[PDB]
Amino acid sequence: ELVMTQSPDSLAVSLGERATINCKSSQSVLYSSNNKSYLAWYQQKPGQPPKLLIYWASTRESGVPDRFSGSGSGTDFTLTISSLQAEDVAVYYCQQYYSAPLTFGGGTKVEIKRTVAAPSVFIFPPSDEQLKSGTASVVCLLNNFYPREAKVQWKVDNALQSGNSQESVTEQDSKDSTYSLSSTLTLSKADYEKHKVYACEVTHQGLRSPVTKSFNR
Amino acid sequence: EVQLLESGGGLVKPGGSLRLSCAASGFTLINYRMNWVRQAPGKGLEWVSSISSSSSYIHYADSVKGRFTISRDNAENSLYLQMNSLRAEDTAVYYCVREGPRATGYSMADVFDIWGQGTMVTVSSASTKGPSVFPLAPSSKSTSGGTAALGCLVKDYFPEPVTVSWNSGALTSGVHTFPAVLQSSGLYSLSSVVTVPSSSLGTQTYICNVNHKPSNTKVDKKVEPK
Repeated sequence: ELVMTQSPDSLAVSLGERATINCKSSQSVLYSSNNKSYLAWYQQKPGQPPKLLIYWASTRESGVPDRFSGSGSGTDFTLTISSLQAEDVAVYYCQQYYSAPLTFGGGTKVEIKRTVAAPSVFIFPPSDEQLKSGTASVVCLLNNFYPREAKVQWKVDNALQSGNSQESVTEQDSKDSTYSLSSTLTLSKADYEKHKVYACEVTHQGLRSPVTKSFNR
Repeated sequence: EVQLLESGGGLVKPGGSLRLSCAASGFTLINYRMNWVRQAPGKGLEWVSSISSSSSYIHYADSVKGRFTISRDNAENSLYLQMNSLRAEDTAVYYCVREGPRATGYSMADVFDIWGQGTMVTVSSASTKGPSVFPLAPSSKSTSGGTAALGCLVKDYFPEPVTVSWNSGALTSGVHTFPAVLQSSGLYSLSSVVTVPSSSLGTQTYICNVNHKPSNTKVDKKVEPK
């Protein structure tokens, strides 16, 4: 079974700069006669099927912008995107279609390198609809920041919380290259009413110092 | 115009079975070798099975052998995967895919050049649970400068996926729908937010459309200001 090994696992490149990804197969995929290498590259964007970019190592699919190009032969290949665009952020997969079973590399994640950007912070108290059923979710939103890493800390009545929250981060935005983050504090209606001041404290390299959004109830 | 419309999938118990199907439009199945490829939540791509035009040459990945039957109906321009004796490890998104035109019967292969939207398959002992959809009301505390944030909390559902649209597809700009997170209950929760002009809050109606196929939950929550 051919094993496809991509490198690096992850790559971050400034807009318009050059992104190169590597594919190394355990055996040669160069077919004597036709002398073609049976290797392809695919692009996968969050929540979509892979899209074909390159076949036979170096031929662009119909409609694929010429900034995309593949090189190599036999065992070593590279995909290069000469000038990276915001919308080129995706996971890139090489695949050998030389011998069965057909196999894929583990994928390389291509992100953009932007300048640091501060998050907009919003807080949402629980709905009446949800309180009517004994649960209280408080949602904190960090909108359009960079880099990805941000620290969200909930303080109920100044009491630093833990074990009662989940967060989630979007994939890099395909226009402004930022991230957004959603953190949810969950309490039983009971615990929610035994306190007044709900607070979200955000820490992030775009902020001169931690920022706090809160409310009372 | 040239595409593969997939149906089937969903929740199934271990040991249970499920049938996927794919309909091609914009081209004729007869000419191409057809495959199924799967991708498990968070991981890479795994070829599952292939079927030559005449059904004379059929192959399966090792992990699947004995349990999966691929079949093809050129007249109906359709492709099928019958999955039996399903296991936790078969949980994934399944895509039907067309192999490029240089692929014939038992020849050298071609590239996977056309992919369906994919169908999620979840093999689990747990019964399905539909989400509760709660509003995230825009307020002075979800407002910055001229723009306000509103959204929906889609809470406690199983399994994935849940789809969220805003105003029946009309509203797409500013929309951030977050990846589900697993709670302690072992259920999923997910939230979708949009940012819109504060000015419009009083006049523009904002609705999120939540669909959870597995539990037959179609919810349309209207989100109200202050």
